[PDB]
Amino acid sequence: NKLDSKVSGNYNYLYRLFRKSNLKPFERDISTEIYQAGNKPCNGVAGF
Amino acid sequence: MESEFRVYSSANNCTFEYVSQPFLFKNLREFVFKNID
Ligand SMILES: *[C@@H]1O[C@H](CO)[C@@H](O)[C@H](O)[C@H]1NC(C)=O
Ligand SMILES: *[C@@H]1O[C@H](CO)[C@@H](O)[C@H](O)[C@H]1NC(C)=O
Repeated sequence: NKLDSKVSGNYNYLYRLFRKSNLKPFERDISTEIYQAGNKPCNGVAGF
Repeated sequence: MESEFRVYSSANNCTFEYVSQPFLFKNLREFVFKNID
């Protein structure tokens, strides 16, 4: 709490809220593609 | 020789670099690749 906290907040740290499938053990994904939950294609931009 | 040439164009967030002794009339060379855990 004395190193990884900022009053402004720390954005240098990120987590993956949504992924299509659960990761296999000891697997690391560094992809920054859009999670296409919807049938309609996000096509690199946010949407419904 | 043209070295790496057209094998790759760019490298992003490269996290690994193992360099060791090279892996490789006819010579049979057999390899088995497994990706487990
Ligand atoms: C690995 O990539 C494949 C590509 O089709 C994907 O379907 C799979 O979900 C990925 N691995 C896991 C288990 O996340
Ligand atoms: C990995 O490389 C991509 C290249 O587009 C970059 O956007 C991303 O911020 C880098 N960092 C990670 C670890 O995702």
